Amino acid sequence: AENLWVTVYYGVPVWKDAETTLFCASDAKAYETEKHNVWATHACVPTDPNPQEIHLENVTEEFNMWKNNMVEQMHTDIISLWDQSLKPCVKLTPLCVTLQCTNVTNNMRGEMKNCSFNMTTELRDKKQKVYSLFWRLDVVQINEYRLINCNTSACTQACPKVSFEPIPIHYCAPAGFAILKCKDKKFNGTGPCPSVSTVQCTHGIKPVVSTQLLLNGSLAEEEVMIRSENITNNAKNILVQFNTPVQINCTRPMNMTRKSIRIGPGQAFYALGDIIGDIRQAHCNVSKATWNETLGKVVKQLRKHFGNNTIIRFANSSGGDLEVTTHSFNCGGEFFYCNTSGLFNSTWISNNDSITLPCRMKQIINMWQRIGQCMYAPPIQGVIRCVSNITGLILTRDGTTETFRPGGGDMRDNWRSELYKYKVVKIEPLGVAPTRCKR
Amino acid sequence: NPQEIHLENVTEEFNMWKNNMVEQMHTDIISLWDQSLKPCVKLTPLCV
Amino acid sequence: VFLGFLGAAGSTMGAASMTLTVQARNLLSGTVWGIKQLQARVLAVERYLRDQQLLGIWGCSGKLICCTNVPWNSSWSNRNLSEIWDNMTWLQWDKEISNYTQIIYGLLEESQNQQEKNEQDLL
Amino acid sequence: VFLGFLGAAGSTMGAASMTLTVQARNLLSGTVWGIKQLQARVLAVERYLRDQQLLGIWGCSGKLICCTNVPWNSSWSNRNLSEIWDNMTWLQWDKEISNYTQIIYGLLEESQNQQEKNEQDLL
Amino acid sequence: VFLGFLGAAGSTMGAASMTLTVQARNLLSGTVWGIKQLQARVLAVERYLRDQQLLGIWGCSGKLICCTNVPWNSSWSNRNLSEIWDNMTWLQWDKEISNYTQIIYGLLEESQNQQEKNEQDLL
Ligand SMILES: *[C@@H]1O[C@H](CO)[C@@H](O[C@@H]2O[C@H](CO)[C@@H](O[C@@H]3O[C@H](CO[C@H]4O[C@H](CO)[C@@H](O)[C@H](O)[C@@H]4O)[C@@H](O)[C@H](O[C@H]4O[C@H](CO)[C@@H](O)[C@H](O)[C@@H]4O[C@H]4O[C@H](CO)[C@@H](O)[C@H](O)[C@@H]4O)[C@@H]3O)[C@H](O)[C@H]2NC(C)=O)[C@H](O)[C@H]1NC(C)=O
Ligand SMILES: *[C@@H]1O[C@H](CO)[C@@H](O[C@@H]2O[C@H](CO)[C@@H](O[C@@H]3O[C@H](CO[C@H]4O[C@H](CO)[C@@H](O)[C@H](O)[C@@H]4O)[C@@H](O)[C@H](O[C@H]4O[C@H](CO)[C@@H](O)[C@H](O)[C@@H]4O)[C@@H]3O)[C@H](O)[C@H]2NC(C)=O)[C@H](O)[C@H]1NC(C)=O
Ligand SMILES: *[C@@H]1O[C@H](CO)[C@@H](O[C@@H]2O[C@H](CO)[C@@H](O[C@@H]3O[C@H](CO)[C@@H](O)[C@H](O)[C@@H]3O)[C@H](O)[C@H]2NC(C)=O)[C@H](O)[C@H]1NC(C)=O
Ligand SMILES: *[C@@H]1O[C@H](CO)[C@@H](O[C@@H]2O[C@H](CO)[C@@H](O)[C@H](O)[C@H]2NC(C)=O)[C@H](O)[C@H]1NC(C)=O
Ligand SMILES: *[C@@H]1O[C@H](CO)[C@@H](O[C@@H]2O[C@H](CO)[C@@H](O)[C@H](O)[C@H]2NC(C)=O)[C@H](O)[C@H]1NC(C)=O
Ligand SMILES: *[C@@H]1O[C@H](CO)[C@@H](O[C@@H]2O[C@H](CO)[C@@H](O)[C@H](O)[C@H]2NC(C)=O)[C@H](O)[C@H]1NC(C)=O
Ligand SMILES: *[C@@H]1O[C@H](CO)[C@@H](O[C@@H]2O[C@H](CO)[C@@H](O)[C@H](O)[C@H]2NC(C)=O)[C@H](O)[C@H]1NC(C)=O
Ligand SMILES: *[C@@H]1O[C@H](CO)[C@@H](O[C@@H]2O[C@H](CO)[C@@H](O)[C@H](O)[C@H]2NC(C)=O)[C@H](O)[C@H]1NC(C)=O
Ligand SMILES: *[C@@H]1O[C@H](CO)[C@@H](O[C@@H]2O[C@H](CO)[C@@H](O)[C@H](O)[C@H]2NC(C)=O)[C@H](O)[C@H]1NC(C)=O
Ligand SMILES: *[C@@H]1O[C@H](CO)[C@@H](O[C@@H]2O[C@H](CO)[C@@H](O)[C@H](O)[C@H]2NC(C)=O)[C@H](O)[C@H]1NC(C)=O
Ligand SMILES: *[C@@H]1O[C@H](CO)[C@@H](O[C@@H]2O[C@H](CO)[C@@H](O)[C@H](O)[C@H]2NC(C)=O)[C@H](O)[C@H]1NC(C)=O
Ligand SMILES: *[C@@H]1O[C@H](CO)[C@@H](O[C@@H]2O[C@H](CO)[C@@H](O)[C@H](O)[C@H]2NC(C)=O)[C@H](O)[C@H]1NC(C)=O
Ligand SMILES: *[C@@H]1O[C@H](CO)[C@@H](O)[C@H](O)[C@H]1NC(C)=O
Ligand SMILES: *[C@@H]1O[C@H](CO)[C@@H](O)[C@H](O)[C@H]1NC(C)=O
Ligand SMILES: *[C@@H]1O[C@H](CO)[C@@H](O)[C@H](O)[C@H]1NC(C)=O
Ligand SMILES: *[C@@H]1O[C@H](CO)[C@@H](O)[C@H](O)[C@H]1NC(C)=O
Ligand SMILES: *[C@@H]1O[C@H](CO)[C@@H](O)[C@H](O)[C@H]1NC(C)=O
Ligand SMILES: *[C@@H]1O[C@H](CO)[C@@H](O)[C@H](O)[C@H]1NC(C)=O
Ligand SMILES: *[C@@H]1O[C@H](CO)[C@@H](O)[C@H](O)[C@H]1NC(C)=O
Ligand SMILES: *[C@@H]1O[C@H](CO)[C@@H](O)[C@H](O)[C@H]1NC(C)=O
Ligand SMILES: *[C@@H]1O[C@H](CO)[C@@H](O)[C@H](O)[C@H]1NC(C)=O
Ligand SMILES: *[C@@H]1O[C@H](CO)[C@@H](O)[C@H](O)[C@H]1NC(C)=O
Repeated sequence: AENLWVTVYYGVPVWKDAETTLFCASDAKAYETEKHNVWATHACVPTDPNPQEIHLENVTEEFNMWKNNMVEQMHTDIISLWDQSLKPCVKLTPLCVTLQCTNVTNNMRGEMKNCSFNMTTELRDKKQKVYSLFWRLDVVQINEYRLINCNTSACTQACPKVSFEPIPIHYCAPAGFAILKCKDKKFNGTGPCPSVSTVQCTHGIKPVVSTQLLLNGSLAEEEVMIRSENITNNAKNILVQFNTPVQINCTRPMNMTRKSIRIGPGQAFYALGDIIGDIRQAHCNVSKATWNETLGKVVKQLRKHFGNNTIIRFANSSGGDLEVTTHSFNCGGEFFYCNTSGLFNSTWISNNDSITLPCRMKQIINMWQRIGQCMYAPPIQGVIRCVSNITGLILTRDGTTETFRPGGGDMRDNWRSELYKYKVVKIEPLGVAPTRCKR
Repeated sequence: NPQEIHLENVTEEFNMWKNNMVEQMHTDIISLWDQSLKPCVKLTPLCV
Repeated sequence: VFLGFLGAAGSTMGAASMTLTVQARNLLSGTVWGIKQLQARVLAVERYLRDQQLLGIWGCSGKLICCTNVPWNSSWSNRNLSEIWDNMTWLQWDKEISNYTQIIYGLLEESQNQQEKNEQDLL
Repeated sequence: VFLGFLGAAGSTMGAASMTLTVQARNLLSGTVWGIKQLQARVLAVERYLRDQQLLGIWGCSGKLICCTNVPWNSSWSNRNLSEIWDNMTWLQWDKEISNYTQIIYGLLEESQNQQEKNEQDLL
Repeated sequence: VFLGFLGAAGSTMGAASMTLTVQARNLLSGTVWGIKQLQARVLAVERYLRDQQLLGIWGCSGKLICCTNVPWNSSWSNRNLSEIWDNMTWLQWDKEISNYTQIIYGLLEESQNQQEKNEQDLL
């Protein structure tokens, strides 16, 4: 009656923040992509055609994109996706031989090398006098050349069957856990979210390994978004998300050749033969009309944080390592490294053609800072062309006015631009509460 | 204990040419092979 | 009104208690990287048999709702019946009673252990 | 007459219901290739707690047999009592009611969710 | 007097039966070498659902204590009530009844299988 008794309730809406082992989901046409397991999807779970989504009315839960563990579990998963794909692939241990190299047939600036070397054939007897063709970033001289990795990391050659094409990846959580999706149009990834909804598996997140220029990411809503961990600190990167995508084209207009010198028994190295056609380099195009309006759309957002009548300038990379300074990205297999001195050369005050960007190329790579050893991606025949979406930028600030320069390096930032609206909780269905019942 | 129970009155349609115990037996014997050769002596220098 | 899984998280505890069967239906749900899901779908059922074993050793066994002969102490945030079940949510509530949850869990499994031995006498 | 596991698969549903405890006793049963059995004996218990959780959220909990306050709809193959329990087998039956099994499963867990909240009133 | 896990192993069966909830609370408890614990914490729950399934198919379901309508045979070590519950321990007892445990386990699950079918008649 007037004295109250405890009661057990099982299946209550009660959750606390926690971290659990997250898994994958990836449609079923992605499994038809096959091609000897492209990237990750093998025994991974297929996505059911039910996409369940439940808007939790009245609920307000404080997110935090800069402390989100789906990042550390996505980064380290992609790290180990790399290595599992290289363990049973051909290893280039006997490819650290002395390279006698020359220019490329031109008529100027040297960019490529026509290299000849000795080589183990299939038999452990007679050698082989065969020639390859390496970019300048692949090799280095010694006082005659050698590969640029031989004085560091033992090397392994990417298998030619697998594809480095970013496919959608849906992360999930098991039973007793759930994932919350914030669904408002203006959220800097930190603080309380008014319209919280719950989901079982996130939207398709293509793991695009890029620097400086965010590629093929989710578009922002209404106004372009400016996200930072500490805007007063000039030591934290400033994530940007676009509303309108910026169109970027990139060709590799060199009709190159694939030579297959057999370093048997079994294994076989894929080199670059003679070049069919003109000596050109790879270039990425950005339309001059799109990049001017999108640049001013960001700086009106930068005035919201750095003073109303302030002057915002942009310059290229301060320097240091190669990856930080260039727009590193994959498309068609090759790895481009592009100069963004032309996309960040602006000075904004308080109030019809293309922008072509020079791109290098490299076969031997050490990805995500230090992981996965080297990897000599095999050469690619024909003219490679691909279009990408610029859906965000990675900017840094220098230490009246303020300047901003592009950055990257740490690959945990690329995931945050897709995981800002997600977080992980555990369901605690056992809550006690009083009422006037007794047994 | 070899337990065996005759299900009287029951009639069930088999199909030997669509049986998955085959595909799970073949691919098991396939991987029985390789697991038995991974830590064995490799004749790479015997192509002289 | 099937609002869905956790559909009544901002609804009052009285309002949410109509959804108790909607949060517990989806509580169990039925080479590397393929083990990401194994070591995680194992952690999904130990979480279940940890909760069900509390429901078992209390006077509940059968699910969803269940009373106990433990008197509620006034120092566990002394609200009223109309201040809890008509003006509070389960998230907001387990925040005040997060200090006392472990204290309370003992009495339920001990007050029930007195009831069963007394049950064997009267048989 | 202990016919054994699935011993009454061709026996009538009335005849088979005497074996219900013989089919459910052997339902749970207590380096690579050694994982063939691990990932399979894990799939052997999720199959168990998926069924037991339906038995739990219905008016059953306790096993083998159990009634419900759901009226049986005539459009679910309108047979008679002597046409089902004396002239049909469980295999033959779940063939006609394979279309409606998912429809029916909802009512049991919802008709039971109305009974428990009403149970808390009358306490 | 919470003696602890197995705290009453030398206490009489009557004395130990007050600890039944202290031995069953800690019965479930919530790259290589990291699999030493996985294949062992899996063997920790099959041990649980093997015991709970016997408790389920008997007249117990609900835990700790539970009667049955099986008459106790005199040839299973004919002691008296004051010779068992006041002068013997559970270890010492299951030593005399280790021969008959399998014989007895059958009657409980069959005497219960007669009770449920009779229960469906009288409904
Ligand atoms: C942001 O997102 C965009 C959109 O997804 C993405 O653009 C994609 O660019 C890549 C280039 O890196 C494109 O990939 C290649 O496209 C060409 C052209 O395909 C034609 O043919 C298809 C018919 O299937 C038509 O539908 C299509 O319209 C074109 O006309 C293909 O030739 C490529 O195929 C090869 O790669 C596939 C996967 O890597 C393999 O499955 C396939 O078998 C091919 O491999 C082999 O082919 C030959 C054997 O027959 C062999 O000789 C070759 O040497 C090779 O080994 C590939 O599909 C992709 O299509 C673009 N996306 C779309 C939707 O078209 C951007 O790249 C992305 N941005 C970033 C930074 O990633
Ligand atoms: C990177 O560097 C390597 C250097 O090793 C280049 O590879 C060489 O490329 C040249 C092309 O100029 C090749 O030279 C040519 O060889 C042809 C093959 O000769 C065969 O035919 C005769 C029968 O007459 C056989 O007896 C003989 O054994 C061969 O089987 C010749 O036909 C070519 O002759 C032509 O060019 C000369 C040029 O003066 C003309 O005068 C002639 O009339 C005729 O038209 C020519 O000599 C050479 O063989 C290649 N070497 C190897 C090892 O393959 C790569 O091309 C280079 N890559 C790039 C991109 O520059
Ligand atoms: C092959 O390459 C050579 C160079 O190695 C090319 O010859 C070069 O031709 C350019 C013009 O096309 C010359 O530049 C000229 O300089 C004068 C100043 O003296 C200026 O007034 C002109 O307007 C022009 O800019 C350059 O001097 C000349 N170099 C040499 C070494 O002769 C040649 O055209 C190329 N041919 C092919 C087929 O590739
Ligand atoms: C590939 O190997 C051959 C040996 O078969 C090298 O030829 C020798 O080169 C040295 C100097 O480099 C000379 O002194 C010898 O007279 C050469 N002939 C022999 C040993 O028979 C050849 O230089 C190598 N090619 C390279 C390293 O690019
Ligand atoms: C391996 O070789 C590379 C290239 O020769 C070395 O990288 C150079 O490191 C110095 C550090 O003082 C830089 O100034 C050069 O610019 C680097 N070269 C290039 C091409 O980037 C690397 O240090 C060597 N590693 C060793 C010897 O352990
Ligand atoms: C992200 O946005 C939130 C608002 O959604 C900002 O929160 C405010 O922070 C200031 C301090 O900088 C407080 O004085 C306000 O009371 C906060 N308001 C709200 C509604 O949270 C937060 O500062 C923003 N963070 C960044 C890095 O931009
Ligand atoms: C690049 O951006 C364009 C935006 O125009 C994307 O095209 C849109 O895709 C969404 C769904 O992905 C559709 O709902 C829109 O209707 C599309 N726009 C138009 C004009 O048809 C395109 O998918 C993006 N490509 C990427 C991210 O790879
Ligand atoms: C790049 O060069 C190759 C030759 O190595 C070209 O392949 C030829 O393609 C035409 C028609 O496309 C065929 O008639 C020839 O028989 C092909 N030759 C060989 C050796 O296969 C290829 O077309 C060139 N790339 C482009 C874009 O034209
Ligand atoms: C990037 O390439 C695409 C196509 O490869 C270009 O889109 C074409 O634009 C022209 C007009 O400029 C149209 O006539 C074509 O129909 C378009 N093609 C398609 C497939 O839509 C685009 O303009 C290029 N942009 C840049 C910046 O290079
Ligand atoms: C950033 O852009 C500046 C130009 O705005 C580049 O500065 C040049 O650097 C080279 C060194 O290779 C010097 O020889 C030139 O004299 C410099 N020009 C000026 C005007 O100072 C700089 O190299 C660029 N850096 C990057 C990383 O792209
Ligand atoms: C990236 O682009 C900048 C500018 O477009 C390049 O800077 C040039 O450097 C050379 C030195 O070899 C100078 O002679 C030019 O005057 C510079 N250009 C300008 C506009 O100042 C730079 O070399 C390019 N590459 C890198 C890696 O920064
Ligand atoms: C940044 O942009 C300015 C112009 O917006 C470039 O200025 C060039 O200046 C020279 C003479 O000083 C002119 O002859 C050129 O025509 C100007 N370029 C253009 C595109 O108009 C400046 O070089 C750019 N900086 C970099 C590093 O590229
Ligand atoms: C390659 O080209 C560059 C152009 O600057 C030249 O200096 C170098 O000597 C060339 N290499 C050879 C081996 O001729
Ligand atoms: C941001 O940076 C400033 C200065 O670097 C520091 O004083 C402050 O504590 C940081 N964190 C904030 C403002 O949350
Ligand atoms: C386009 O960019 C130029 C700089 O080259 C700038 O002066 C101009 O204001 C921009 N146009 C608009 C409409 O912002
Ligand atoms: C900047 O100026 C606009 C109008 O000129 C004003 O609405 C806005 O509040 C100002 N922002 C400040 C003062 O931070
Ligand atoms: C109720 O809580 C108080 C502490 O606020 C404690 O002293 C008291 O003993 C508790 N009541 C019972 C019956 O234990
Ligand atoms: C719970 O206890 C902590 C200290 O252990 C105290 O700070 C907090 O105020 C308590 N919570 C409530 C709701 O009283
Ligand atoms: C019984 O089934 C029919 C469909 O044949 C359906 O229209 C009817 O609503 C069902 N009865 C109830 C009470 O829902
Ligand atoms: C079950 O439904 C299917 C179509 O969904 C129909 O073809 C079949 O006849 C139905 N089964 C029975 C026993 O009526
Ligand atoms: C009791 O045990 C004896 C064996 O000592 C056995 O012969 C007898 O049948 C048992 N009682 C019953 C009712 O089965
Ligand atoms: C149990 O049976 C064994 C033989 O199976 C016998 O040796 C032993 O004495 C029996 N135990 C008791 C307590 O009678």
